[PDB]
Amino acid sequence: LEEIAQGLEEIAKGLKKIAWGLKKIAQ
Amino acid sequence: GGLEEIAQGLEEIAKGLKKIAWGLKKIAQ
Amino acid sequence: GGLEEIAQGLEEIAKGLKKIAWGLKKIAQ
Amino acid sequence: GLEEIAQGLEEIAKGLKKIAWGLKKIAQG
Amino acid sequence: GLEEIAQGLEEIAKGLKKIAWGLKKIAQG
Amino acid sequence: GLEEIAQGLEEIAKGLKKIAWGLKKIAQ
Amino acid sequence: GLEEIAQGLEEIAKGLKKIAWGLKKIAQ
Amino acid sequence: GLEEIAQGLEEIAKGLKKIAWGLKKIAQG
Repeated sequence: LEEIAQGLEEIAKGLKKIAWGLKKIAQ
Repeated sequence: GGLEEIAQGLEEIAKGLKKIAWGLKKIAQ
Repeated sequence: GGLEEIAQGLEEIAKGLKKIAWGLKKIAQ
Repeated sequence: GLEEIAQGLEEIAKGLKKIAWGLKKIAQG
Repeated sequence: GLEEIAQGLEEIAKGLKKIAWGLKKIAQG
Repeated sequence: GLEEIAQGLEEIAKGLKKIAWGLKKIAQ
Repeated sequence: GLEEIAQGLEEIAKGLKKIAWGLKKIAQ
Repeated sequence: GLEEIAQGLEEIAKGLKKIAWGLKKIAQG
């Protein structure tokens, strides 16, 4: 369960990076 | 560098999925 | 060109993987 | 939980279709 | 070759949508 | 809805073949 | 780079296939 | 079924990494 929580956190951080990357692409 | 950041984000998601896979594998005893 | 489409689609995929991940967590619990 | 997974799979499908469009454009220049 | 890959992704997308519909049906149970 | 899941798994396998052949084309 | 992206998407599809099959085996 | 889900997640992780490398290549020209 602890390792699942960490993985869900890493996924959120990655989605944020992708969001910022798409904004940079469109600007 | 927007493409580089999307790449890095995909790697971070990959790492996270692997950790979830490890957790589910433990649930399987 | 098509690079914008690919980047956009990869974000959708990533978002769908997040939902799948949380859905599995809810089932494991 | 199972419904969330399904919604995630549907979002992955949309993302794949967007990627398909990007490749199709690249294929045509 | 890009057109084939695009078509393949589109085909996987439809299969994922069909799988998704199936999970929602089981969820309703 | 087990029949729809089986059909989707088959659609994925079919799509997975088209990607393999497209990769081969690009490889050549 | 396009080749690598295609290969990765092929791998994702294969993994989603395994996930779907597992969920199916769980419901049954 | 839980093990197969974990294996599928791991395979997805591997595919995500390949996509990132392809994005890094395109970003470098």
